[PDB]
Amino acid sequence: SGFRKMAFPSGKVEGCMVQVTCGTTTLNGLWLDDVVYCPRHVICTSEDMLNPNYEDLLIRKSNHNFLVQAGNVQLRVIGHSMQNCVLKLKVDTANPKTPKYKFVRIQPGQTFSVLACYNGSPSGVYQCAMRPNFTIKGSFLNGSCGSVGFNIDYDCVSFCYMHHMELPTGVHAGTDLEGNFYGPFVDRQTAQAAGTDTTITVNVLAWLYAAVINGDRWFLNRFTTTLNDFNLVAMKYNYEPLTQDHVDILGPLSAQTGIAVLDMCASLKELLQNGMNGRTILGSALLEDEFTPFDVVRQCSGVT
Amino acid sequence: SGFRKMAFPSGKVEGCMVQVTCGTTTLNGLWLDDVVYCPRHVICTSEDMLNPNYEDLLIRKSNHNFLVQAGNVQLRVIGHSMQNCVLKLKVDTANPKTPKYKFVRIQPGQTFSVLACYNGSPSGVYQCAMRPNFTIKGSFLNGSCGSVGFNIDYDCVSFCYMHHMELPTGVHAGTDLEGNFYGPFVDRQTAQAAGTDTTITVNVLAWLYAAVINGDRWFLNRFTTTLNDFNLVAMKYNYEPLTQDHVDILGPLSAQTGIAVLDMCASLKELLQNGMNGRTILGSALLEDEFTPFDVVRQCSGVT
Ligand SMILES: CN(Cc1cccc(Cl)c1)C(=O)Cn1nnc2ccccc21
Ligand SMILES: CN(Cc1cccc(Cl)c1)C(=O)Cn1nnc2ccccc21
Repeated sequence: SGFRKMAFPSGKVEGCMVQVTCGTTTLNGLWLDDVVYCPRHVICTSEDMLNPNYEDLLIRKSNHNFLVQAGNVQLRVIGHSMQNCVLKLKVDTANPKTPKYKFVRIQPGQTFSVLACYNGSPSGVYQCAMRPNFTIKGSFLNGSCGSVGFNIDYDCVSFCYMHHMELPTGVHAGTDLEGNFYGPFVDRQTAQAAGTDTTITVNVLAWLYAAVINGDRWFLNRFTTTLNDFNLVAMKYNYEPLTQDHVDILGPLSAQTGIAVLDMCASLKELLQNGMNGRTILGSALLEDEFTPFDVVRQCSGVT
Repeated sequence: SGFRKMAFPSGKVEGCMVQVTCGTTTLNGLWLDDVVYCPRHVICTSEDMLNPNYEDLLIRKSNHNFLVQAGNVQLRVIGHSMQNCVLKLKVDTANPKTPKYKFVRIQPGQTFSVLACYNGSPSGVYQCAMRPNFTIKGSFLNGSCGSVGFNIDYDCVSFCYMHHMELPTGVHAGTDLEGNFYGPFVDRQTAQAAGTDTTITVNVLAWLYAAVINGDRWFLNRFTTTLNDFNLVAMKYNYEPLTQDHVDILGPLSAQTGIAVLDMCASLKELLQNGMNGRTILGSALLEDEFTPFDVVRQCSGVT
């Protein structure tokens, strides 16, 4: 027992990290097979930042201007192309450490691990959620661009995120591995509105089930609710409206604990209306929304 | 910016994990050079659990009874020995993936990453602190024994923990890599008192400095305190007494923010006496003590 904000083991992704330098800028790249993927803003300089013309900036660059180094070994670049906001640098050597992998676009509310890197070297790994407004609340410093987010399903790494930017508000924005931003963001150094965010209701309910499994039960009550009534409370407290699809995804946890989903909703309703009264749930004094129902079952069953 | 409970990249440790089976029991082992380390309770059966006679149980075992498998490859055991609560199985092949490593005994209040494993396969990685009472609040299920805790200093893995037991209270106990338990615990299925725990004051102060660095400043006040006065408050709230050695370790963070350590102590004193007033610090509604001053600087500087 016990419940922690667990990240996937990062080894398979560490083997893919490289450093990419173009001119004066250095960031991280992801080397899979014979292609290195990195943020296209590696081609920008300090003046280019407010509104770069990426097509023009890339036309001034040749294969030999992209310096790619895998630890201490230099990679030979034999092609380059921009796809949305990523650059794809074709190299003459397939990464011998390429794991089985997929590129996936994750949905808002889903979770993933981030391997924060600097100069192609891994610094740390943490788990987070893609917010409903398509930002992530990560831990990134200058030089972390090109660090990736991923999930692992047995031996397959599904890459879902590449880091590109820290908005002036201190929240993070990035793209899928085809270079499409999550959310309305653009790769320019400008203030950009991130929409209104909400709390991921289905994840808070999953985490209350994790709490019951792991012995924290004080919040269980004698009440029940309906989806309609619960959604009036979710509206008031800026929580995502709960749907039958969310109730269905919570089925396994409901069966494992014997607590009907709407009864757990009534516990969540009372916690939203009354707060925690200075008590904690799984070591937290707030309602946690960064664990999906799949994460809770995975952590509570021991999946490798 | 941003601050997360970051674990070290786990790749170097994933390469060392193996499965060890003796009789009916399977747990994890750590393969470094030509030795596999694992908890000695791999030799116990269901009857042996209340008070195993480990010397007698091990005398019934031969090298060929220890089944060690590295992924899918079987290791040949050419020697076995018990050192405190660990078994050391000498194998005929040095692990080709052995990183540069050390065995260290960590101090209470220090932090480390855990790579949770089942059947020799990594499941997830998380960061935690060794509590002042020598327990850890981890996330472990049956089969996780032999999972290890570690820190990484550039290319060197310092292994500090091997998991052995979940106490009836749901907290975790284990040993250094020489098999010495942290705390008063013994490897038997009995209720065992874990001492009175305290909150790691120097880590809470380090985390308040991380909060100021990362923009959360609301808790800063117009006050100062002394070590003596602060320690009366620490006593009341079950916090570790602060010493000049702790103030010295906080020197770098104090210099980076320009906030004198005793002024930060006055902010911590007001938070202890008044609570958070329904506000948060770095996404937490409680005072966090699982980040050391070294962790905060490492995360805020980008060390790889
Ligand atoms: C370089 N820019 C802005 C930007 C992004 C895209 C294109 C352009 Cl042309 C300019 C960043 O925001 C890089 N960044 N990403 N995470 C960070 C964390 C802390 C400090 C900086 C960080
Ligand atoms: C087998 N024992 C008890 C024990 C420990 C040492 C020696 C003996 Cl003889 C018996 C455990 O506590 C193993 N364990 N460790 N973490 C766990 C998490 C959840 C469930 C079980 C877990």
